[PDB]
Amino acid sequence: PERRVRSTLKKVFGFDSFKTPLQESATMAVVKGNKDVFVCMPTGAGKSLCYQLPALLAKGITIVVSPLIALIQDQVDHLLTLKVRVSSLNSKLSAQERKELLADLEREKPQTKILYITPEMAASSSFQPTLNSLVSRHLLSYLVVDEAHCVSQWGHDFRPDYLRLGALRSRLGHAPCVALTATATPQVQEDVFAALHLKKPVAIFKTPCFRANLFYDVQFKELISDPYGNLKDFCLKALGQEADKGLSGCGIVYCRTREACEQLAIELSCRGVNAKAYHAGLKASERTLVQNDWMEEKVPVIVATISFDKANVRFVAHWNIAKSMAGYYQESGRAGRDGKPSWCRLYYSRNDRDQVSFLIRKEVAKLQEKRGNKASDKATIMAFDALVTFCEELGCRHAAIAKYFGDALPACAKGCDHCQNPTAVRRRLEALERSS
Amino acid sequence: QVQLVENGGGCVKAGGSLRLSCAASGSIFSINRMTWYRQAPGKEREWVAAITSGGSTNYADSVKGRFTISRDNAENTVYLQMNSLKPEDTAVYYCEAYGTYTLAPTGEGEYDDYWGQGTQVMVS
Ligand SMILES: [Zn+2]
Repeated sequence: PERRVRSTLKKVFGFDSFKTPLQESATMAVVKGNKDVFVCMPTGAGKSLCYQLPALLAKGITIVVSPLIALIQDQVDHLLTLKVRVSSLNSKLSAQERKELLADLEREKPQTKILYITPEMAASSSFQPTLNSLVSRHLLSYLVVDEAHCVSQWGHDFRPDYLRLGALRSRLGHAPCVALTATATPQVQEDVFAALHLKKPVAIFKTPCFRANLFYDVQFKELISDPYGNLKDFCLKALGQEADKGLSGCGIVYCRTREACEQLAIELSCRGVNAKAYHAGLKASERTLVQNDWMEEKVPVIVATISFDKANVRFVAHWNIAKSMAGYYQESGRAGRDGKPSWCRLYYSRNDRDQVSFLIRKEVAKLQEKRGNKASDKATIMAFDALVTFCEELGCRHAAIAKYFGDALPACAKGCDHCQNPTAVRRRLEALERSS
Repeated sequence: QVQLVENGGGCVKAGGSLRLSCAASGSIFSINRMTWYRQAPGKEREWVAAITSGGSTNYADSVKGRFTISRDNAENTVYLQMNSLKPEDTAVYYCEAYGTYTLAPTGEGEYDDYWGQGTQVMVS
């Protein structure tokens, strides 16, 4: 019940209570073990526990499948510092160590109770008698597939062995399966469900990408008479809410063209708000110095350029639209990590959208020349189309983000451009259409 | 859960037409495919119509000419209109609603498939 999981959360993990109620529900669903569970949570949300704590409670050994050996080793070390009885059979062991591990596995009451195996070694010929003994023994209790998204062709990563993991799942049917992905799209979710032969009832536990204390709004650089003036007003307002409070935290401003990023930083500085370019081309010493002066409060706002974190971020303002809605959502995610309300601005532009679309098309053409990962190119084009629709579309911005990422529609009573002032959005899109 | 309800079942003479309705209640993010199954007395279930995402329609070579399937995703409703009905199609009709994906503002969801109770059609 609840008491057992709570005890585990404190004795072996150290946490007093679950970070979020959603993962509490997910972990209890896995513990019940009635049906296959698909948990999609961001990194640092504790998704690991959703397969780790149930395994700590599982009657028998849990087989975890991860793409790379290095990730398996990192998880093994994290489990070992907690003194948990974890093992790995990836052939990483020498001869004697492999013999000992096989001897513990083959005998009853296996000492290993969570085994990290790359799919190759699970489907390797030599390991088949061991797996047959495991199933016949009924030792396997959970069949976790970490980074399950690698099975889906439309995902950013592809794993050919995760396809045969579906047949593996078809074997050892008596045990449930837990599929985990850092981020999930409904199409990717469908691919995961189909390829892994999971049971038809699947418990999907997905974090709502919606964030109450985030304000989402979009403006069209053609409509606004002076874009830098709007950027300055936004920066001032977000940075300083009241005279007594004074400037707080720091802002972020993404931009694709570095030549434009330096210009934006210098223009902001000249207007009155200091900014530091932090463009990737800059030398390592200078980039470190900038990242530092931003961590301290000396620098008000930092221009991310291609690449970026701080506890409080007053605002994010994309001078240019992002390549993919996943990228834009991640970039805006660091907005307002603190409780206080923040803001997220997208200065969507037809010319910039055309430029980045052409760049995406050229990249897809190069990929096709490679003759591989065609589904990846299709997914990238689909994501860019989704982002441009998001900027164009009339309606609740949070709702469109939820539609793309597939989580439920959010009830943002406050903190959305459309909901609060639909007439303003109507007028703005009418002006944009007239301009175009 | 999702409550599928059939409607429009009627007894039409040979040559006439009648429409069937299949509305999916509950909160559904999307549906993979709604398929109208036809089952007669003393016979194996036979597949009649299928509507998938994007409006793709799959029929039976013989049954294709008579029936037409049309779905609305926003409404979550699929209509199977029967034209030039024949005395052979005297079977009960069901919906499959294969691959139903449901979710809540919290985050909990399900991906099970749900079946409608059924609608009857008799032909002179
Ligand atoms: Zn809204």
